[PDB]
Parts: sequence; C-alpha cells; structure tokens
Amino acid sequence: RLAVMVLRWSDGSYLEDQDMWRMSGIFRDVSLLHKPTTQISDFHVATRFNDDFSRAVLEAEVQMCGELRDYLRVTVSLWQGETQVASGTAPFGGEIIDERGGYADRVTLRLNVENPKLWSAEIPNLYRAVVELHTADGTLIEAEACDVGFREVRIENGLLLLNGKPLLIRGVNRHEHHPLHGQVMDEQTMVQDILLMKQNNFNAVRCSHY
Amino acid sequence: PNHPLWYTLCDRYGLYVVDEANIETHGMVPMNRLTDDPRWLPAMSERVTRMVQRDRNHPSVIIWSLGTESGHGANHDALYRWIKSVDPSRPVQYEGGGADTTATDIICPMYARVDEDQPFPAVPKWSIKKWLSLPGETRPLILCEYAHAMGNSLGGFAKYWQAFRQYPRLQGGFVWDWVDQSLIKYDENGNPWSAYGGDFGDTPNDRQFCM
Ligand SMILES: [Mg+2]
Ligand code: NA
Ligand code: NA
Repeated sequence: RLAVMVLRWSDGSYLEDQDMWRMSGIFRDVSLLHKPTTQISDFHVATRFNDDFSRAVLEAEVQMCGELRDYLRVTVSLWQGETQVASGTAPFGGEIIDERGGYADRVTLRLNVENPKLWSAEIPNLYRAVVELHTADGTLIEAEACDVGFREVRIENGLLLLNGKPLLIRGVNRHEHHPLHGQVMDEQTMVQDILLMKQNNFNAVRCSHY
Repeated sequence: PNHPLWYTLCDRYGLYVVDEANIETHGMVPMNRLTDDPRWLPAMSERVTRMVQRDRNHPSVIIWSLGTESGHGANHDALYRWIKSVDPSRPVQYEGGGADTTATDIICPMYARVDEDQPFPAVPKWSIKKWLSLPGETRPLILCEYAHAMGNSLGGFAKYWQAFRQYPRLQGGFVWDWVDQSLIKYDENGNPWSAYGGDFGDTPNDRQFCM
C-alpha cells in the first residue's frame, strides 16, 4: 500500500507564478522501475564537427553505481535503421583530472562518423545510440538508449547558426493544456498539436514556462 | 584641398570640416585601375601627404578624406595607414569600394536610402538602418553625400532626419550640394543668362548635371 499526501500550496508556489490556471494533484505518470545493483546511473551524448560537416566525432560519457571491478565494460553502438555504423568499448576509469586522479566509476567513448546525416527541423535524421554495461567476456548487465541527431548549434559574428547556416525561427509558445483533463497530458493531444504546428509553417516551440 | 583662407574662416565662425585629397579617377574602367597600381602610388601619396602637412593645425578640420570615387586600391590602404600614424588626432574616411572597406573609420555611403536596400553587385547600398547591424559591424555611419538637390528636389528629407534622431550610431550626413555650377553668358542686348554644360560648344558634355 502506497499513501501520498499532496499539498496544494507550498514554498515551491512562490516560484510557480505562471499566467495559467492554478491546480494541484498527481497530474503526470507514476511508475515503478527495477535496476540491478551494479547499474548505469547517468550518460551524456555529444556531437562535434569539422568545418564542412563531412566528419563528426560522437562522444559519450557514462557513469555507474555499485561495486567497481576490472571485468566491467561499456559499449556504445550507433545504429541507422538495422545497420551498425560505429562502435566503441572500454574499461571504466576516466582520464586523470586533478592531483587525486580521475573518476574510476566513469568512461568516455569516442566514435568517428564520416559524412553524417544531419538533424534539422527540415529533415529530422536520427541515429539510435545503445549503451550497454557488460563484462569483458560479453555478458549483459543492462542497457539504456536514446535517439541521436547530429547537429551543431553556435553563435558566430552575431548570428545563431545551425549546422553553419543562419536560422529563421518560425516559433510559437505552448502551455500544456486540455479543456476536460486540465493540465494532464496525453499522446493523442501532443501529436495533434505537432501536426497542426507543422501544417501551418511553424518550425520551433517554447516550453512556456516549465 | 580648398583656398587656404577657407580653413581660417571655419575656425573662427565655427564649422566642422572634412578635408579631402585631390584624388578622383571616376572615369577609369574599373574605377580602381590606377589606385591599385603601385606605379601611381607616388603620385597619389603627394596629394595626401602635402594636404596633411599644410592643413594639420586647423581645429575646424576634424576628419581626413583620401579622395573620392576611385574605387578601392591597395594605395588607399597604405595611405590610410600613413595618416593614422602621423596624426592620430583625426579619424580617416573614404567612400570608394562599398563605403565600408578597411580604408575607412566611418561607414560613409553616398545616396544610401533610409529603409530601402539597393543591392548592387560587389558594392551594394544597404538601407542605412540595416547597414549598422550587419553581422560584425560596429562603426558609426555618416553619409558623405545624400539628398541630391538637383532642380526641384529634396523630397523625403524628413525621413533621413527622423532616422538620424532615433539611431545613436546614425550620426547624419552631407547634403549634395551647396551651390549651382552655372556660368554667365550674354545676349545681343547685353543681358546675362545662366548657362550649363553644352552652352560653350563643349562636347561631349553632361548638360544640366552641373547644377
Ligand atoms: Mg507572468
Ligand atoms: Na543619431
Ligand atoms: Na553634379
């Protein structure tokens, strides 16, 4: 048996003064997750490029919890549909960081990618990255994953650039709102919103304000 | 460079002056055929250096100019640097080659409009409001020639001044120009009449464009 006591007002309310209906309760999903004792506790993906965007390096930093052992390994593999395009494997124990050493519970994998398909709102090219925690010998402990889009965002000479070209933001602000269910969100509604946006020449959205 | 007495008068009455080297090669094809040619450098230098030597003590002179309508040659860059070195007390400007070259401290277009772009190949005239905010641009903008007063003219003059006031980096300009260049001729009764190009049997000519 679970018992949850939900307060309408708290000291948190002082920082939640958005121009919207003020409601309360458990308005998003509740779930239960099972992880091993030795587990993946965090992971970061980065993509950086050469000047013409014909070569990329994908960089993935992974962290673990549990007991540290020499047999432990991470493999990050990059997939495009059913084709594996790159892969890296390494033992834990990052670069030396200061006078006391490095993170023995962390590892960085770097994968080279030639002529990468780039992500933009015009053509949303995606790769699938799979992060496996395992033994030297190849026995899986667990796996996490995410979608990867190869893109660069930088400001130069006063212009916001995406993949080297100057952006033109056709954007809108969107609160999470439904007339019957209040501030509860569902997939059917979200998909309905995105289709209407794109059918009406919008290319960007702001999560106003949370 | 003007008659020496002009500088004296501007010191005393109070007027700001742009002092300009005797250099204009408008009719060359292309416009920088001479000013990019190192064989014409000594001839050009003497027209810039001797102006600076004669005039550098008048307070009314606040800006030096490398000439006009001669495109942009490497001779301009060398001479720009000569002035910046012997006299740091005054900004240097020059219009040729697109008004914003490496040979000018001040974006000095001629006949650039307030809101409307004129995007000529190689040497565009952007709207002055747009020009200040072009990626990576920081300099002030002061038109070296604007509002051409030929005949019944000066329409839309208010529009420049509304912009000059609203924009800190738009610091105004020099109307073209002060006085009609017409000459006197006489009829059979001795009555004088005002003449323009063509009226002396001079040909080819450009008719009323001198007024
Ligand atoms: Mg508000
Ligand atoms: Na101004
Ligand atoms: Na004229």
